Amino acid sequence: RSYPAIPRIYAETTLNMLLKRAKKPRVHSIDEYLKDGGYQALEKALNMSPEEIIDWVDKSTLRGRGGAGFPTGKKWKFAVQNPGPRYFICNADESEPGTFKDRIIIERDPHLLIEGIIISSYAIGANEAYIYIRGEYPAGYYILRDAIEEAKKKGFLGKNILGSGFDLEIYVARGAGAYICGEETALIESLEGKRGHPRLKPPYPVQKGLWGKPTVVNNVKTIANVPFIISMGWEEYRYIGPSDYAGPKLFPVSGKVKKPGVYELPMNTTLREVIFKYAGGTLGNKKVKAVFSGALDCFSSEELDIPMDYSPLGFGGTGTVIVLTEEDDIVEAALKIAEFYEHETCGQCTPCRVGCYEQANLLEKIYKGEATEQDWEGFDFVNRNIQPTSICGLGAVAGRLIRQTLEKFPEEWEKYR
Amino acid sequence: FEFPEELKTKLQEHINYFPKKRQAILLCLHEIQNYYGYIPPESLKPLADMLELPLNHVEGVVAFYDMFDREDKAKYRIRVCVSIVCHLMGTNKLLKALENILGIKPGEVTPDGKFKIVPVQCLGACSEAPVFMVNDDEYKFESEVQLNEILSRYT
Ligand SMILES: Cc1cc2c(cc1C)N(C[C@H](O)[C@H](O)[C@H](O)COP(=O)(O)O)c1[nH]c(=O)[nH]c(=O)c1N2
Ligand code: SF4
Ligand code: FES
Ligand SMILES: [Cl-]
Ligand code: NA
Ligand code: NA
Ligand code: NA
Ligand code: NA
Ligand code: NA
Ligand code: NA
Ligand code: NA
Repeated sequence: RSYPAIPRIYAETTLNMLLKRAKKPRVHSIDEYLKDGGYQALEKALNMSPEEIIDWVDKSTLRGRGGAGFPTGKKWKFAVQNPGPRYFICNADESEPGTFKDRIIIERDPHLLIEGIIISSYAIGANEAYIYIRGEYPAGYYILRDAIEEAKKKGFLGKNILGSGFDLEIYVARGAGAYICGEETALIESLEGKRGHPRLKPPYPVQKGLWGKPTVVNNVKTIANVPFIISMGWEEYRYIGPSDYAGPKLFPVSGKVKKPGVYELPMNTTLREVIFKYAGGTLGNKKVKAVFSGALDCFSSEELDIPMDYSPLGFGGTGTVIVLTEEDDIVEAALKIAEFYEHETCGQCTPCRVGCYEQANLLEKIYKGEATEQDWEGFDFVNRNIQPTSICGLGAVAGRLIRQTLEKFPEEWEKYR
Repeated sequence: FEFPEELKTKLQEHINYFPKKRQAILLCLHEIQNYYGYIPPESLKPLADMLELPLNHVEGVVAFYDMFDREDKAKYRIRVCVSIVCHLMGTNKLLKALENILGIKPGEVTPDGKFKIVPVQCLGACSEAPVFMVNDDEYKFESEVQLNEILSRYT
């Protein structure tokens, strides 16, 4: 089974859950998965009612790992309050800069994800599920297709799964270059065969989603926790890590570290610990200047002793860690972030459409040293006015990281003025 | 304009795969670009007919999704990440090596129609920065000598 070439992303875990198999950079097929007790959580789940499973996932305190942190139990509970048919969607779009964690589960332990999808689908009474995977992950696509056929052959998919009376097919859909299709509504829109334009909310997918029907969208990693919850029980699971943010967390670490990769750690871990204790410290042992929290936030070196939780003074985001050291030009880096939002705005809202473009266009002039005073004053203004009238999260955050760089590194920006 | 049967078979299978046929629009477009080296403009009308969609819907879709290219035919698309992490770790060195070897910059196609360099946003391999793809295959760039070996695999 020859698949496209993939780089071997380093992975390390102190919990040995989501990365139990995926810490090794190869495809774990069904026989090997079955040898680790794979699909036994599914068998257990099918002897429970859907309601019991919803309850177990609720009492586990599992929160969505896609960014928003929404409690998975309550989300499932909302969808089942509305009449069927109902749809389950696995969000595998992972297009945010610095994020490369979902792919390793997909490419190395697909059966973990599939098992999660089946349990989750049965829990909300969904007879059709979808994996929406970005088009720049072709190997993941092909690996998932083959894994699905394997599971089908073993009787874990199809009609009347293991005499349970439950029917499920999992369809795999591919993106074609659009960060915005990771937003749940725009994903459904793409799944319906249209442009990836986010829908006004409310209504939310759990009420009106795919074909206007109750739809649950969950992140790959959220789903991958479900087998563990069924297997261990809610009471044991909730005691993993800190109580406010329970469960294993995956931290993608990149940039100027000695050991860039995916790290499975508890959320009570510190930013300093991620970089130095796990990621092996900085390259050349240069001083850390800044940490870009993907394309969302910018933390300085005076802020490394903060937990990696969704606490007030926590790192938050999706725990994405891009390290910049002392020689790295952060206005050059800020430009790169600007350029991302420019290429990814869907264009529906005027301040986002125009603001994402102008932020990048003007910052390039500042970087190249050809900006006028009016270009500078205008960059500032554009940066604080991407948000208004916006109907999705991208517009609300397109200027956040850059604004923090202006506030936290004023001396470096003065150099360009 | 009519597709070859070979291609039409694959397109039909994607269309039969989903419960509704219009959900196969992206899989169909991928298949067309794979087969021709680009999306021919004249392909969209007959695709729209198979999907039971209006043409202008398909035009809007092709326009929206950046993987698809209607301008330039290329056997091998070298997608080079230009986002923040790869920038830090040496996108500019990769592009220079590509220029030294192939004689082309981002957005250009070699005169033989063999390779096109395509600048892309983060490819979700940031730990192995700087990252590039050659069609479906994906790699970290280490050096010009190493890149030259990899490119020699595509004939
Ligand atoms: C612009 C943008 C982009 C993304 C998102 C949001 C926005 C505004 N979301 C979040 C997504 O809409 C949704 O919250 C989650 O997928 C729900 O799953 P969980 O409850 O976290 O499991 C998101 N989620 C995800 O699973 N993968 C992704 O790549 C993205 N990308
Ligand atoms: S805020 Fe931006 S990305 Fe979001 S829907 Fe509006 S225009 Fe599109
Ligand atoms: S920034 Fe290049 S792969 Fe992520
Ligand atoms: Cl959201
Ligand atoms: Na592999
Ligand atoms: Na195996
Ligand atoms: Na084993
Ligand atoms: Na991988
Ligand atoms: Na996408
Ligand atoms: Na795009
Ligand atoms: Na990729």
